[PDB]
Amino acid sequence: NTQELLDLLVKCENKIQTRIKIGLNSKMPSRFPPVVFYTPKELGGLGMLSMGHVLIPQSDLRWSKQTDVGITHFRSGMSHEEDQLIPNLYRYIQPWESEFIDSQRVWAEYALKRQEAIAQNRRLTLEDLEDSWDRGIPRINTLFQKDRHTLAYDKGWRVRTDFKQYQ
Amino acid sequence: DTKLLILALERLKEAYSVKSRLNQSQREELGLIEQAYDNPHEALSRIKRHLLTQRA
Amino acid sequence: PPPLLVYKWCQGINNLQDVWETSEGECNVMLESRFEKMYEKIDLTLLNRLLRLIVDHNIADYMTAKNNVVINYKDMNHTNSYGIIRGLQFASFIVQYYGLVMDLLVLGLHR
Amino acid sequence: SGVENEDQQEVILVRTDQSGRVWPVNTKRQMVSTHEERERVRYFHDDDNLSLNDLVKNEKMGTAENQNKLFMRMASKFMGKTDGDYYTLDDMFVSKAAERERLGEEEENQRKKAIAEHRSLAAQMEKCLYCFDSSQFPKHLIVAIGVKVYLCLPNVRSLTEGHCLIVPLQHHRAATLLDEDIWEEIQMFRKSLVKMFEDKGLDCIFLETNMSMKKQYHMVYECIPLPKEVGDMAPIYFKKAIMESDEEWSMNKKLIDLSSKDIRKSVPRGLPYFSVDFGLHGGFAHVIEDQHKFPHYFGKEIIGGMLDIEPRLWRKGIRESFEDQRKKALQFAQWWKPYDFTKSKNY
Amino acid sequence: VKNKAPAEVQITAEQLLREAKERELELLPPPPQQ
Amino acid sequence: IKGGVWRNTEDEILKAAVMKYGKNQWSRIASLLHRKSAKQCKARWYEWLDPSIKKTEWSREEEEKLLHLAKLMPTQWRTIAPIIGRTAAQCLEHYEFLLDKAAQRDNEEETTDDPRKLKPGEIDPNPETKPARPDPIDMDEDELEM
Ligand SMILES: [Mg+2]
Ligand SMILES: [Zn+2]
Repeated sequence: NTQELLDLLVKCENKIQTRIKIGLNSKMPSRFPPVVFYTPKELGGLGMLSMGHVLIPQSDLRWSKQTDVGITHFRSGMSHEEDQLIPNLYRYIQPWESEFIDSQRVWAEYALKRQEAIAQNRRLTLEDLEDSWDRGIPRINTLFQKDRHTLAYDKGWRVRTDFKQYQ
Repeated sequence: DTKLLILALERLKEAYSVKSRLNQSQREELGLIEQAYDNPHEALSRIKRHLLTQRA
Repeated sequence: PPPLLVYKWCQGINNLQDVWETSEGECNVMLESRFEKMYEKIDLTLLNRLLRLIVDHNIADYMTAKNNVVINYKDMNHTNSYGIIRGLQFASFIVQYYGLVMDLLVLGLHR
Repeated sequence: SGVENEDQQEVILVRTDQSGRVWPVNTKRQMVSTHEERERVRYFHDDDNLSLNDLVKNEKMGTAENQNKLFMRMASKFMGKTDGDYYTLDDMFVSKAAERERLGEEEENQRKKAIAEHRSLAAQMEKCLYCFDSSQFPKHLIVAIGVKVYLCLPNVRSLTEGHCLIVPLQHHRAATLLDEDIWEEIQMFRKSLVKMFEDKGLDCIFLETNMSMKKQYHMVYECIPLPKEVGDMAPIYFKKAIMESDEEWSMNKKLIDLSSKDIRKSVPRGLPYFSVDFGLHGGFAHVIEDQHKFPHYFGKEIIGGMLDIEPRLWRKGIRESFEDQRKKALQFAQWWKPYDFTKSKNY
Repeated sequence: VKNKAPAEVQITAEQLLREAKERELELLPPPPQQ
Repeated sequence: IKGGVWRNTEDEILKAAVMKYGKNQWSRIASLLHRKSAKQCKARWYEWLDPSIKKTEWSREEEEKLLHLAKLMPTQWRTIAPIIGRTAAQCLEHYEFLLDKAAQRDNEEETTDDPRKLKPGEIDPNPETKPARPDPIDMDEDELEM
């Protein structure tokens, strides 16, 4: 809802990309391939997250393989489109109103689930868990912290983590 | 009180977790944390003794 | 969390009785400010008095005498005789309780 | 090969690489001439000694560094300054091809590496709890003996009731470094301990923590029995806590599943791998980078939190009575009488 | 056999200064009679 | 793995190192004394070796001013200490001593209610305020090398 913050995000993202490029010195001229930044870090990339409108050129979408027959040219996404534009992160982050509506729901649903799982006499399983794993006000996977019993004595920790800046 | 000691030492050791270059005072701090983990009742006696006596 | 705090504050404004009605002449005022030098101006003797209201007198004396230290930076040394050190582990508690006292000053005991 | 009479004995000088292979070790700079008539014809001082078969040999025997040995030398002092352009670190690396000091390469390799490795290994062996003929070696915590592996019990208060260990005879430092004959016998102890704790109504969690593979720690394969109402909640705890372990924005995609891939063909020979297996079904594995954001225990902490045990158990242990309290071996040996597979002399 | 015992001499700083001046670690010898 | 009791050898080396390096280079002084750090050297100097620290017996007007200020600024010995002209550790020690000499006279006689509340199996939190161990006749290799 803020346009100035989106423009600042684009400018800052270009700044750190230009810093990497000057680390390769690379030059002022463009067409530095953005696959080196935005590849996940498991395929060798930097793992870089985007919050801007960056598009990849169509000349990056060529690949090939040498089989027994010879060489085969495979191509990604060719019909007529230019819709290859770096998935950005707002689509993949749940808003707060959605979170607050969803969280009461998932905590009541988990309460029903472990209430019927204790009367049907079986311990809770990874699947029924994995239905509601990343949802809640304190996030249902925090029931399964290494130590929930010694964190029940941890009171007033928010003001503590705000005042750690003076320490 | 042992739960509170574990929580206190976790909050103190969260500070020197990111870095790896530590001088003498940091080393002393982590050594006191490890002694407080390894013998909690001596550390609790010491904490309560400082709370009763020390004012400077 | 603070965004949950903002959301709760918004719906708390919404759930006041006839909050948006301006027919007979009514105004809604929102005030946002700070306690400007709240840390800087805590008297340590008065702080000792208020902490002896709250905790054991040994604990209150410890917390008061801990704020009276010598501050060092390279060539410079002085004594914190007046304010509080924000960098103490328990300074969170001193700040929230002295803030409670001044919430009592602003609101009054009845409200 | 090399001898190096270590205070009376004879030790065959050998070097280990990253992958745990053990190779036999055979036994002022002058700026050589890295040109010809106006044309550059070699880079290092020995680009005409090496043949193709010699390159194949030195590529197989050669450890996986080859940058480090040059970067150590050109990182040191009294060595000018890269002035941006015209003299980068590239042509600085071209200029540091000297004429090593009459087999000084083999001297530094043999002396540094062989002696250092031997010295470290000897120290570890001397103070190893395992490797029978050592200094500490409680020797009454032994319950089993096999062809090549044996059961032991931990030297400390032993976190749970039937806490036991599956230890090989020799230092081997990993399960991926094991040969198949040792591994198939560790799997027999594993399949016997599961059947012992299943009829007793318990459950099994087999831990294997393997830290940095250059300090030569002995392999030990944990076995921690906890009750079945807690062991059905056990993959949830380890699944939550592996992904909230190591350095965030990691490379290797934390929490390798081991449901049917059983770390021998999941984690490459050479790199650390914490692993946990639940009973007879394989559980998870976590390739360890960043050896400071990952504790050397990590598994007894998760088990010790789900059993609500104090932290003095898993880190540093609590010692016991040196013969008296350590006769839980007597209690464990009457548990492991029906399920012993290492003998037949029971007439 | 080492014996912890309260002493009699009790070395002071001016003794350290006297012994440091007599080390003569900057006093070069005079050049030889040539 | 630093600190402990201050011995006399360390204090005399501390004085000579003050005479060479001054009161603003405590990390040059603490490289001259092993098992002591820069903060410990500075603390020891300002609390027991600075020749302004009145180590004599407390007078009557000093302890009158002490009781006045200690009733007047509760547990503020770093603020009281430059006013009455003694070190804050000395000031606190003598205040607790004067309180013990009246709380004893009000109720008790010698003993009776809680024999020991002192500190065993522990490291003293401020050894810089304590006098120096004299030097043991057979000095070890550490002290002679130092
Ligand atoms: Mg220069
Ligand atoms: Zn061994």
